[PDB]
Amino acid sequence: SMFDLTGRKALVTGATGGLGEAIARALHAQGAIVGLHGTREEKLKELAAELGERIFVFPANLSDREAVKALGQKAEEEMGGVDILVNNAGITRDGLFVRMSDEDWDAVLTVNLTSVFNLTRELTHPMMRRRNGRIINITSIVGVTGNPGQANYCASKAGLIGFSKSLAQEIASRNVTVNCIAPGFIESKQKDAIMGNIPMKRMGVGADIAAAVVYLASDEAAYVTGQTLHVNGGMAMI
Amino acid sequence: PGSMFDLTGRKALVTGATGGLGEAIARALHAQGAIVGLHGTREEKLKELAAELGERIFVFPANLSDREAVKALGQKAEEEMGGVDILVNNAGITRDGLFVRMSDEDWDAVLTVNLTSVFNLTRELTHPMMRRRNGRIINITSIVGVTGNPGQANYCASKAGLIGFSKSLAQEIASRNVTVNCIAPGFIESNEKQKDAIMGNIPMKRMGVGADIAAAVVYLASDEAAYVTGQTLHVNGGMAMI
Amino acid sequence: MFDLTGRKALVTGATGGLGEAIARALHAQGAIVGLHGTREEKLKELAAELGERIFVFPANLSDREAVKALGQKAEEEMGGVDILVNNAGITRDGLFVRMSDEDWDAVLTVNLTSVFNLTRELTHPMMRRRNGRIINITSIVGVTGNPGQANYCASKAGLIGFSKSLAQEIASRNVTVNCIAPGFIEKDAIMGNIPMKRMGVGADIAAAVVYLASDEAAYVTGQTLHVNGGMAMI
Amino acid sequence: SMFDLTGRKALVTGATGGLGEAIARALHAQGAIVGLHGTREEKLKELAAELGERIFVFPANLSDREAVKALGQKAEEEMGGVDILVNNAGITRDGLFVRMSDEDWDAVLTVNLTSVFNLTRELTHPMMRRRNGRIINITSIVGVTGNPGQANYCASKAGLIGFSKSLAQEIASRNVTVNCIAPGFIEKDAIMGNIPMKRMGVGADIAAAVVYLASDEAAYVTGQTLHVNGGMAMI
Repeated sequence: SMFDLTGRKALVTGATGGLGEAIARALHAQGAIVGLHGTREEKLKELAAELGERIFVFPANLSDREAVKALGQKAEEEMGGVDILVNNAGITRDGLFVRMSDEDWDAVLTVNLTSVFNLTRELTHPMMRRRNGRIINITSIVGVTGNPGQANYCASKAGLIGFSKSLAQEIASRNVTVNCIAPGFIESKQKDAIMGNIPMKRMGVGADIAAAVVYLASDEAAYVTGQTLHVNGGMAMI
Repeated sequence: PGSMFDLTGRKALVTGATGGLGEAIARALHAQGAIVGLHGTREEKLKELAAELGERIFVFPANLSDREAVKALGQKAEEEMGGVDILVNNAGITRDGLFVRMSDEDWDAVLTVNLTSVFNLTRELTHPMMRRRNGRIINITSIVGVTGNPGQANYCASKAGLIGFSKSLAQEIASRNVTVNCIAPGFIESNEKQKDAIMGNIPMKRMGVGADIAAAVVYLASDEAAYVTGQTLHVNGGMAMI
Repeated sequence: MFDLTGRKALVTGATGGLGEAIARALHAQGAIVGLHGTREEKLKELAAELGERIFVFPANLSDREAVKALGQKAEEEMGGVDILVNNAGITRDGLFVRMSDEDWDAVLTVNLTSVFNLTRELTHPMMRRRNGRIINITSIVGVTGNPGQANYCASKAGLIGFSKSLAQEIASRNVTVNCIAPGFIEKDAIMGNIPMKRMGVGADIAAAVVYLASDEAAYVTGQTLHVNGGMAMI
Repeated sequence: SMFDLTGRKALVTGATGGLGEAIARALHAQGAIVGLHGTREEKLKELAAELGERIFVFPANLSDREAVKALGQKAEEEMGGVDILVNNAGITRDGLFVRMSDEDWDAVLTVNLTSVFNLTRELTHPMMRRRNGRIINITSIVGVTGNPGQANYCASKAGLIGFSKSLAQEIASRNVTVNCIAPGFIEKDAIMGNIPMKRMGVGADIAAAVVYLASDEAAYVTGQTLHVNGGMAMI
């Protein structure tokens, strides 16, 4: 069958979150062996139990650089080699830029970009040694449009794309692709305002993003690298 | 049915289905359980591909230069397949050469087939799709529509226009659960100085194959891609990164 | 800086809001400006006003032979066009499902094919002079898409694709080709999507044309300059 | 005259480097009062000497967070309000991603993005108060294209653009614009082969783009990325 991920090992960060969970479900549904990263092992273990077999659980605080490294090493070790890394864990520290503290900036950049750097660095050379890999970075519509109140988040998510393109160029000839998915507004006055800019006039759901992950993760998407797949109900058209 | 990216019973029309990409697209769509309308110009080669795949296939010869034939194509496909769910606008032509040497005919031919024939074919099938509250319009553009490419002023205009067309249309028909998206192939296997030089620009250091494009078509055609519209999916070995 | 003294500029749609503002800025920067339009009276008016360094070139841009005659006329009479501003554009707005062949055809013909032809008239001369500026006024909508404008969007998106291709061809000849994408130029529905919360004026686009036309933008080619109050951010 | 910057106060970071010098010279030629930032005072005083009038000199280590903040406060103070901030100073720590140290990554992200965030934060509220401002960020072609050996640099430069867009959205109604210039290759045959113009950019190519975005005439331009690259990438 097509887009079959049977036997592929996938690590999904922020897997307890709505998107992470959906992504983890789709990969699992496609035969993947899925490592669920989160901060709280209890919640991860529940997801693990609800999904069933072919699941690993890997708690780690992604703001802790040594724990990010240990996470990559542990997932790589216990899964017997990670083939698919889904960098999905992200944080926001929303707020107007002029009120934006160093910590709100630093926290978002550290988790959303630097932790991704480090986790990816743990797994990239292993994937190239195996001459097969998928790095799939969950960015946001907002990394390409901008969004007020999100100078930090936008910088990190845009940075994540730039990071991805560079890495893509570097490791492409070794059969590791690196791509981004840019969710629009996903179910997780204000709503109507956002909805007004969505041609489809519905929120996204985790499964919208999860299917794009499976697509990118698949053997069939081996010729796709350095790309940003916009899954956003037409909210921004690239 | 209900499995991931399943297209069982979905009716797809593929233009330029005898070509490299078109054939791969038709095969992948067919493999995914789709009923496939094979468009081409050489009715023979069409019937021959129809025979290889066997069942769930229609053959639809048409000259896409001929605006009335394009209109007939869409109507015939809409009728005989019992409604088209998936339109893959894949057929395209080139009339390459420097702009300073580029005749009115070279320009007109490329724009009419690559853009206008797409507008017309799409116009035939769009409302039917909207009435069905389900459709996929998948337009095969080119990396070159986004990058530019010397010797292809006409082709680049047509392929860039195709994208702008798709974005406008995606916006109009999104509330009707008809998506419209483009796939931008990079250089797809279809002298050693030329190939060497193109490959030097492809991070992956290999040519694409039809199946690379076909799989992107299956993805966008899928129910799972219901929240994707107005987008351009670059399948190019990293040759341009958007 | 950004001096265009003695540069010959041909501005299509020069009688309209943008075209007029463009012509004015170019003239203000020392350019000799060829004013294209269909309204001969409005052309004479602007010419009489700007005074010196003006040529007037009426042409129906739907008429292909007339487009070529325009390019030839401006090249011959201006003594070599240095700057072509393709600004003239039409809409035939309407939902795609009701969109006639003629509404599509007319928009693509004028917005894309007439640009193709005018540009072809002037390209080899510019290249022969190893100096030129082709500046194409596209639209935000060519990048974003817009409902009601499947034709216009296609033409303006296509205008950009054309420009990139041409830019790569002729860059070594010191002829640059660039697009400017105005946002909304003189509905609170529209301004709701514009961070700046005001409309663009012709002078906003005119200044962008002067920048791209300038010797100082000699290293800028194949690009799209978005002048849209933040309405879309590329 | 058009694109006049007379009486505009500009702060240019990395003003002693290739681009920075060219930018500061173009701003000065257009009548701007230019604050020259750099790491070494000797270099800065040299540039200031030759430019003569309407110059300030602000040395600062941009990798030092408190120096960055002090820089912004000092410039805003001594210049009587900064109208134009040109974030131009950036560093590289190039190398294979598999060999990329935390230090190589951190250093580039801190200088190229975080120091920009802090410098910009120092000057944004003032500009917004005045209802006038230009934040002009020097990114790189490579922030849009990617480039091997620069995972860190490309992340920083792409992130710079995303930052700029978000900020542009936030402060646009206060008529403070924020834009990026993406220089291509500024003054090997492999590189040149991908440049349609078949020449390197010079500092002036970038400075002129800075003058344009800084101008009142570019008041309707925000959240944008102006690519100045001889056609090397066409967006």
